[PDB]
Amino acid sequence: MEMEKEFEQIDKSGSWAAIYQDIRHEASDFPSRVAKLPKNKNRNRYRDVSPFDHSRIKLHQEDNDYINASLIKMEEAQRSYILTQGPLPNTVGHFWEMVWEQKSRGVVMLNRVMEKGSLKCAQYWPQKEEKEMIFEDTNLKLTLISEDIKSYYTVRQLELENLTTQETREILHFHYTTWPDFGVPESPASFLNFLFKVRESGSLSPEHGPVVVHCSAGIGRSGTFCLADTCLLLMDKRKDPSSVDIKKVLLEMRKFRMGLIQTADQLRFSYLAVIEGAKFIM
Ligand SMILES: OCc1ccccc1N1CCOCC1
Repeated sequence: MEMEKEFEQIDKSGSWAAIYQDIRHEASDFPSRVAKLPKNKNRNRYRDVSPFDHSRIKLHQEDNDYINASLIKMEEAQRSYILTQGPLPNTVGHFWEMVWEQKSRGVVMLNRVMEKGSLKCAQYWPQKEEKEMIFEDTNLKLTLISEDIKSYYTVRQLELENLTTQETREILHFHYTTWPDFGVPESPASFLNFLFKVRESGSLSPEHGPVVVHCSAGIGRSGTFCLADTCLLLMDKRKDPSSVDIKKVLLEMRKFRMGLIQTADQLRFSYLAVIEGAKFIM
């Protein structure tokens, strides 16, 4: 079926939970043996969210190459994304090592450091120009260059330096600051505006390594971001945009990381975002 009218048909029939459970039943199951090794317990935020072995990002290190991060490679859309958990106190250096090694231009953050009164990820970037951060375990230096605070999101320019080679690179930090503590946003308008700002920066384009996207677990809000982006790109590329099947695209992405889209409300919000976004594109 088309999307907008499939949408109204699920709303009128109140069957979002049944649609979402079908997705969960059909989703791929692949091994994640490296994630579950005992030496990696303090590298995982949640015991039930792990990268598959076949798609995990490897750190360029001979001691321990593990990080909770996955490469989502979308062949028809010609887009790639790295989805990862919010960094932990003992993985902030690994996180920036990955950004460096994978040649990423942008980092997309969809959570606040504290939500619901608890810590959802480490404070992994510097908050003042004159107070830079040094990650001694991976030999990197990170400096805040500039910050632009808007009503729904903040954009930061950061300098990452590889202290072994003295090479430097500019990294863009795109921080969506207004996702509610509970539920999903009422309107997708600010989320779409944010997606378009990431696109306009070049961070999603083939001349750079894949964008790094995270929330707390790296599957819920993060899944919504890449699902909406890929669906809108396919609607631009194809002769028949009504052929784009958002449930099929989501199942394709779940071949590369488990659990993408965590609730039926996130599934409905993804439909809403793609539907509204397709009208603005034209
Ligand atoms: O002072 C912050 C800092 C500087 C350099 C390297 C690591 C850190 N931490 C680690 C713990 O999590 C917060 C960042």
